[PDB]
Amino acid sequence: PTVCPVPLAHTPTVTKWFKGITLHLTAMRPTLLTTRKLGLRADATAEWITGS
Amino acid sequence: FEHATTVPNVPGIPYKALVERAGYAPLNLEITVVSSELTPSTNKEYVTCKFHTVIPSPQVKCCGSLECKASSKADYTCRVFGGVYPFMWGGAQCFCDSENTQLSEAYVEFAPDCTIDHAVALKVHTAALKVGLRIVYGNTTAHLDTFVNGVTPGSSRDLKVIAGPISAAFSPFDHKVVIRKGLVYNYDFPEYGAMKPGAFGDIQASSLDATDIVARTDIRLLKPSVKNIHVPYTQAVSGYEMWKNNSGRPLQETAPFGCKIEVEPLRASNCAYGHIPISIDIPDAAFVRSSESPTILEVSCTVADCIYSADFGGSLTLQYKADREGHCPVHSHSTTAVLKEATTHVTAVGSITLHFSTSSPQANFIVSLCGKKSTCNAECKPPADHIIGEPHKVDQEFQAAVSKTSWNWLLALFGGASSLIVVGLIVLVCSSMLINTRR
Repeated sequence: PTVCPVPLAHTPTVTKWFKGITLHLTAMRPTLLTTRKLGLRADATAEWITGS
Repeated sequence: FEHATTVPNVPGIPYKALVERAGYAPLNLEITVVSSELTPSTNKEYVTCKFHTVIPSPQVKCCGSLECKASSKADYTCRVFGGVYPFMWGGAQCFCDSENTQLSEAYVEFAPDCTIDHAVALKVHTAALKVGLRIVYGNTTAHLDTFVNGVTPGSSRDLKVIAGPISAAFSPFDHKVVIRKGLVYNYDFPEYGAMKPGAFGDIQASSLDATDIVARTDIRLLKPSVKNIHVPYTQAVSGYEMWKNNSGRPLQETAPFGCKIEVEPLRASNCAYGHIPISIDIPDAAFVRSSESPTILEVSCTVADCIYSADFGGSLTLQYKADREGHCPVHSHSTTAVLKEATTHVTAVGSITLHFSTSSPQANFIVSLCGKKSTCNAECKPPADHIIGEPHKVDQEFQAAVSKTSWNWLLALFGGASSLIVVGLIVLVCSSMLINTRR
């Protein structure tokens, strides 16, 4: 076991509609975006995103 | 002394209450959950990883026969092949052109690097919650860890706290979990000894250095078709590799109630769920009699602009008159409005501005200063910001979620209908009994 440098992505811009958000994402190579809800149901998502 | 209050299980959200003893000055106390841990009971079934197939140096009998033996090695296979004539670089290796049986063996071990890349299969049982609490009563703050069951006296220096039972039973773990390199999965794995080729748990041991390994990897030993010495075999894929390709998403991304999942030991931390009953026994050196606390003579509440928001979106000022100085507390006596401060300095005459958080369109709560109650009346507009980075500090109640204007309209319409029906019924009865009276 050791430590390796890993990249940090471009921080997205959030737009904040009513009872929701949209994330504007920039990605040259595939990076992973996951979400979940903090109540009884998580409604979890996961997707590798390339592009803007 | 004793104070029985229910606290929502939400980390970082303070809970304020006022203990009003029948002979002492009111005392502020604030109960906040700093951290919670939900650790279950676990029992290891086995370890699994990628297996290593070992083909030994084959045995050759030149003008005789061989027989398959029995072994304890995992997935041990053996086959005898006659009519053999094997070659090496030097040439032929036997002196009979036929009847030259060969013995083929195969079994499996743990790969050299399984000491890092491996999974542990565990069964989980009743999960028990422990919380860390910060309790500030008057001038003293206290930190303690307690078990939320209802019996265990939570650690309390110069205090006593009993938490539990939790209002709901929740666990993010199914009956069977697997852990691989710090990631936790809810996976239904085969029992120890119930191995299937090509699936997770196809090689099983208690430990990685364990000498007894059970496996079932579907090894087939084939008759050699070439002249050089060779042990041909075919096998199923590694179930551990297949699972690593089909593991899914971990439990750190799917756990409800915002639980954070950690290993060593397996636990869920900082979950927000249910309500925690707490009983606290306050020491009697923390109470001061009313003969020592200031006694204000009047107080009025004026509400500034307010919004029903997750933050302290409201404000109010108290105008008072006390007979002397002191350090009285403050408190809001509604479940839908919470103050930001808890104590204040009061003087002969003055004002104090206080900030609050509400979920109600209307701010009609009751505020105390030195224990004296005043009524605040205003209406709060909907917030402009749609999204914030804070949790809501109060809960939403159907009664204090409808505006007074809407209540007035609804009551006017329903009462108008009821009054129309009552007028109709009274007219029916009256103009019918007129028949009785007239004749």
